[PDB]
Amino acid sequence: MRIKGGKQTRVRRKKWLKQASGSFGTRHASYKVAKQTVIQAAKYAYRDRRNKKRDFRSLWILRLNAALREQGMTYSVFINLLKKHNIEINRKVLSELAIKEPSKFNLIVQKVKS
Amino acid sequence: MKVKSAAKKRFKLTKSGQIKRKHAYTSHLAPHKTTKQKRHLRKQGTVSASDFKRIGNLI
Amino acid sequence: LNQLKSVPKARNHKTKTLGRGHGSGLGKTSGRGQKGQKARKSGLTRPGFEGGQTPLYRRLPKFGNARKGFLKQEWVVLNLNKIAKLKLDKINRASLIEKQVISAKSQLPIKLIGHTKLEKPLHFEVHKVSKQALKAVENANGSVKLLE
Amino acid sequence: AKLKLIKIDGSFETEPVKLSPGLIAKELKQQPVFDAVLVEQASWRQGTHSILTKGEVRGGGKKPYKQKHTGKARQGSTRNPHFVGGGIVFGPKPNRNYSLKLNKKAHTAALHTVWSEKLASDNTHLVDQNLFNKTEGKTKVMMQFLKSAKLLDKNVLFVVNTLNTNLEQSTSNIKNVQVKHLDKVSVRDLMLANALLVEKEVLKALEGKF
RNA sequence: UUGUGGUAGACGAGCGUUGUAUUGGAGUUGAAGUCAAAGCGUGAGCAUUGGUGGAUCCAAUACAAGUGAGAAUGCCGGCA
RNA sequence: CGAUAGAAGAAGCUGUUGGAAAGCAGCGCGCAAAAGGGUGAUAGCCCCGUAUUUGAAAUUGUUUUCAUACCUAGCGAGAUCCCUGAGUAGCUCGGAAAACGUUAUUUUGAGUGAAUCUGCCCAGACCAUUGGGUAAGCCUAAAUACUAAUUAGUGACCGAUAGCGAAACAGUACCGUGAGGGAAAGGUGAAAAGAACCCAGAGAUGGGAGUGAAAUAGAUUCUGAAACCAUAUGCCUACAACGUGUCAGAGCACAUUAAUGUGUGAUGGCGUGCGUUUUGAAGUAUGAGCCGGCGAGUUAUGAUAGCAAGCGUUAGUUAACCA
Ligand SMILES: [Mg+2]
Ligand SMILES: [Mg+2]
Ligand SMILES: [Mg+2]
Ligand SMILES: [Mg+2]
Repeated sequence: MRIKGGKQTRVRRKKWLKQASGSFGTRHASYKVAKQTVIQAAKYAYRDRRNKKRDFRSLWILRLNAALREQGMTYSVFINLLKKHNIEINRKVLSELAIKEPSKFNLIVQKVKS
Repeated sequence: MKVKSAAKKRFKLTKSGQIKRKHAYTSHLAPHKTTKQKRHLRKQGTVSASDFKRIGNLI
Repeated sequence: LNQLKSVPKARNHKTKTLGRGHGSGLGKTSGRGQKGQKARKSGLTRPGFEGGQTPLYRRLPKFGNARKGFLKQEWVVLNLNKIAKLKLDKINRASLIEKQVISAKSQLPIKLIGHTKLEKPLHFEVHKVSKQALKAVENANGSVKLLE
Repeated sequence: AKLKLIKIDGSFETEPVKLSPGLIAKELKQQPVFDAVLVEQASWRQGTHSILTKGEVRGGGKKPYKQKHTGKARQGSTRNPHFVGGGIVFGPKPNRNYSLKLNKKAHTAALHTVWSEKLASDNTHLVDQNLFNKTEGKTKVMMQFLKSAKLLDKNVLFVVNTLNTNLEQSTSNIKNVQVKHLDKVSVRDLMLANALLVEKEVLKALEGKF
């Protein structure tokens, strides 16, 4: 018994090529390059799915530092004024968003002054 | 699978494995060895379990 | 039993296909290692081989075959530890052919052997009887005739 | 059991026939059945396939290119497995044995259990020699017997001891059905039946064979 | 509750392909194959609709293998 | 009794989709024939066959019967009668066949060389006893090996990169002084109804017409992917350092296998490919120009181990072979 099987190979390569669309040049045409680029893209996806929560926290810190620097104290002093006194688990983003709807944030920053 | 001829003439096989063999150093030079060594080597002995695999499939 | 659905209990085991990729394991190297003599086609040198070092069989002395060129004369043997389970009296070839232990086309001599006590008397007609086997058979108030 | 005789009309007889209990076993074997059906599905294989290896192909032992200095592959011979001239490296050969073995006593166990399950399955109508006759060489009467006895879409198997000739003259043009002497029924040929007609005689034989 | 990185390498469970067997069944009211699509799966992989095409084919359980390709300065054809 | 041409050889209509129905559906029917091939699509009943029953002037095969030659037949008695395979068997020198690397047995290139039923040879050097057989002359069917060939047929064998090297005018064309080496490629449609005629053009050809179910079936002729080359809606790009993607994210344009949707993606953060072999390679180490196809742990016969099954304590189990 002889088995040729050109169906399965083409279907597999078609899936790999379909994965990489919107790629420059031949990367979406030739399969040999498409597989390399899909592998590399998924590596980058795995690394960035961690780097982005590494970075968004930093952005929230930055936009909280800026808001507090216009009241007379720094972010590195505000965190004490949440943990030790008036123990609060308000998150590190929402205290950021509260500036985009301000004058409810000022209530926070003057509440810890007690 | 033919039995190795130069083996079946040196390893008699007893009941329940335990390949049997004679001892070396008994054919040539009497004086260089001692009496204790000679009468310890006359008595035949088993094969170390390390070589048991190499020999069992060799028979 | 419905050939349209015929099933066993368990016999279909992991077939190690050696060269069909990595996901199954056993892939490009195929279990042959990396780049040795065994890796190449037809590795696995001569069965008894220590690579130049004089092998165990060559190192050891040879057993002597005293009765050279002959064959040991076989015996048909009647042990007493089992012959009790066989139900028969007047043991001989003429009945051992019937009880199928011996064969009719066998001109072979008969030996008796074994220490185990036996209850009922049996009359043996055999070619050799042990000392204590004969003793055991006679303590059962049987007899043994030693054919010549 | 209540094995009962059928007439040619399709209407049953009124006097069923009891059975010796040695035929019907209390213990069933389901592994030897499977082994028997495989060993009979094998042994039905001619195995006449063949293919040419590296050497049998009319081919060139001349080396196509010199080993070095010409920048191309090494490529010793024209008819190699990876060339398109084609030396199929392993391929199928005409010597494969394709044969399996099953201990005779295991086969008797399998036949005994398959008879036990098939012969208590409300289709094994017992038949007599009479309607083996009274059906001429014509098959129309046999088709009427099948239709009246509601056995059209089944695959009914006739088992006979004396191998009557009026019967097998019929049912030969029928692709569904088939008649066999007792010594020619196999485990596959029997557990495929899905409906069978045993003649009253062979029981005496069958009980002897276990 | 304790764990779950991993080459060589040991072990386990599995998908797919081609065909045979019996069992069901779809098909000129358009079968496989082929492209396209904004689906479903833990993966091998699997469906749905439409255009083309113009006759075979799909699922369930076993069985048998020329059974699974990105690399061999690989072979053949085509094309840059 | 066959082989070589052959003869007879049962059974169906109606409706729907339909280009054509033999499908699908309704009601029947025949069978020693529901093997197969064709017929506008898948037919048991349209045809050709098949099962079955049959038949040869001529040539040929196997067997049998009757006659016919040639060959072939048996049990005893007498007696120092004669015969019973000569450069032969042995022995020696060099070698070999035989399972044996030279050894009884067997053969022999050179040399020598006997005996005659109270005999000769043999039973692994050799002698005696016992026992077996009579060389040195010829002939011999059957079982056995093989199939390029003739006929019938089969395939869990290939299906145009396969399978014979070869599906066709293949051992051709072609290479070589010569021996020799040695390819590739098939499919309109059911049927040519092979595309009259018209326009452009020198013409091939093309565009309408025409036949046809379809001419995106048109002679480039089944299907018709990919690499590859051109055209086009939508979005972006001409101060920008780039293994070319990813995570965020605007604006823009659309609208789906209805989904926290789709295509592009100004701009931020981040980012030195894949196999191989190596202590370690982004590698200034090597392989791959790209796409498609082909292509690499099988098989026979045995050994051991694990798992499952049958059978079991005078157990278990067949091989060859025969049906
Ligand atoms: Mg390597
Ligand atoms: Mg002797
Ligand atoms: Mg790889
Ligand atoms: Mg270089």
